[PDB]
Amino acid sequence: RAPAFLSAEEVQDHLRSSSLLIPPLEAALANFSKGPDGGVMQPVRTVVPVAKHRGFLGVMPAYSAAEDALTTKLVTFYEPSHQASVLLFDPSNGSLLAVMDGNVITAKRTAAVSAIATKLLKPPGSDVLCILGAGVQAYSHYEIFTEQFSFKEVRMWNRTRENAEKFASTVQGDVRVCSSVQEAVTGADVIITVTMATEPILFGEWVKPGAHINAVGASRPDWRELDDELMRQAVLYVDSREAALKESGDVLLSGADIFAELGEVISGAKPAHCEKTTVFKSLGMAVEDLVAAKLVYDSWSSG
Amino acid sequence: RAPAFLSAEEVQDHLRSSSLLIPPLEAALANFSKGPDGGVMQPVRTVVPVAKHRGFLGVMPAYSAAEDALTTKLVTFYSHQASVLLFDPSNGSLLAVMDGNVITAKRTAAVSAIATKLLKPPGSDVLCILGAGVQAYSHYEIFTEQFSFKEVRMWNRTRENAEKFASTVQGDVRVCSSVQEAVTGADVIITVTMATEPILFGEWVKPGAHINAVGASRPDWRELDDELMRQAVLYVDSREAALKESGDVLLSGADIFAELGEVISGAKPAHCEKTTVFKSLGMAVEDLVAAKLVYDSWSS
Ligand SMILES: [K+]
Ligand SMILES: [K+]
Repeated sequence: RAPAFLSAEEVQDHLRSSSLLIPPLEAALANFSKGPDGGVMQPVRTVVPVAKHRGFLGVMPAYSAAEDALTTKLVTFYEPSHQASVLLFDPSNGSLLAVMDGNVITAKRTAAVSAIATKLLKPPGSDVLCILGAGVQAYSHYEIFTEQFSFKEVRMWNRTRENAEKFASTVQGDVRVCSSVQEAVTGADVIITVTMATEPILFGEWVKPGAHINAVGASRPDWRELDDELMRQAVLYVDSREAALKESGDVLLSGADIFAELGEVISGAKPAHCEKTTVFKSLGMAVEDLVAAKLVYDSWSSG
Repeated sequence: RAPAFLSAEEVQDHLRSSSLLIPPLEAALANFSKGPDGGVMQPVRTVVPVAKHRGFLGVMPAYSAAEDALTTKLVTFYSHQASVLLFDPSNGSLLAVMDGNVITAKRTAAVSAIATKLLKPPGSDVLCILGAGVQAYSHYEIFTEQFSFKEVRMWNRTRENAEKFASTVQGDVRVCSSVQEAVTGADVIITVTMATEPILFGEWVKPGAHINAVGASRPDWRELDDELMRQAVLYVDSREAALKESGDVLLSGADIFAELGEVISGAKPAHCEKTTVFKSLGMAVEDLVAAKLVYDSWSS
């Protein structure tokens, strides 16, 4: 029997509520971090180079025993530039139940993991939010952050100012567009770096002590968003230690020590040092995509 | 933006002729065995167990440069259910989601035929099929098309299914009561059984015979005995895959002489006078070739 096909529009209609998405993501992160005691099977991503066209195909299968869900995300990146599809299988008989868009899931799931980390890691008296970058991830983060948290001031810097200005006028609340990374981050309590810089743009010397940084961009071993002082002096949280030590250049080039996985903090195995300067380095994980995709399918197929 | 969805019957409708499928498989096999200069990107398959339901998900992506095609095969083993995704290689765009079962059956049968044209002994008159499932039909269809046998024989663990086969099929098929009766005097043997312990013993095999060993796809299962695996000249589609997945190879300790692609390219000889086994595991680039044929035919 043919699978259902769920377009980007159909996916977004079944993922309007972050409050429905955050809890299973917290469960998934915690379970992943339990490893062999947690029921998640998430093998290393396989990437197949298509050199003749300057492209990559990535494949990210995952199974969650706890939710009883089997998925595979297939993503292509080409120098939209990122295109993703999520496959959802019936875990009891292997049948292919759905092929759905993966871009929306990725935007929403990444923003949601960042919010979870920020809930746990932001300092006392978190009044200022700063966003570095102005693309898809800046929008999805802005959406969930301004609804989950109460910020007095939201600031933005982008490599090209015109795009930050467009962002600012499009979006509902007030956002202060800044001339530099420096101006944007000075006095900021929470920082979101959703950028395509390959060399450090955020320097530890500008960071307010106790600030929390969700570092989302620079998902290659040679690419960095953050300097050595910031990566070495902050308490460093990640989603996956294995993935970070293979894929994150901020981690690898700085030589920084990983304190914990976010899932270890959710489960109580590791403390949330929200008083100290913190970096959450997000790479993304197949089980996060699994969680959102399951949530989309169960919603679509019933209500 | 939405991909095309091709059902099993649509795939079958666009894969009617094996003489269009065989030449690009030959090129793919040779290009895979040439290494990096052959342009084939084929990572080791990723397996995800779902122990709660005693099942597994398998994922096999591939890119071919010669063909300029990009696919991923997703198969659940629990009874194999396969899906093939085909992408626009210049784009990343998902062009099609198609059934993988028909492709699997057609591709495997075509690769056995290629092996058989290269490795069957001189004066090959007798064909023998062990097993009577999906793979037996697809093998029979292409083999009677590609070769002219004086006699075709079959055995299956349940005789009822062997006679049902012999009735459905166009041409005379000798149903045989034992494996031994079926293979003695056989020039070409196809093993596509559900056996997990050796059912074919070297003792019964005519010197020079060619065996296509398609069954026993797990490292703890076998169809053939030690004598056959060690005395035969052993060919495979992929050496890496056989040393990981093939119980007949591992439990015997047999040495692999050549990849089938090396024979096609001229890098290794076809020792067709000697008793030969071709151990077929299946490769992502083999499915990619079939999927590309299908999609281009459908698209036209
Ligand atoms: K903090
Ligand atoms: K032979």
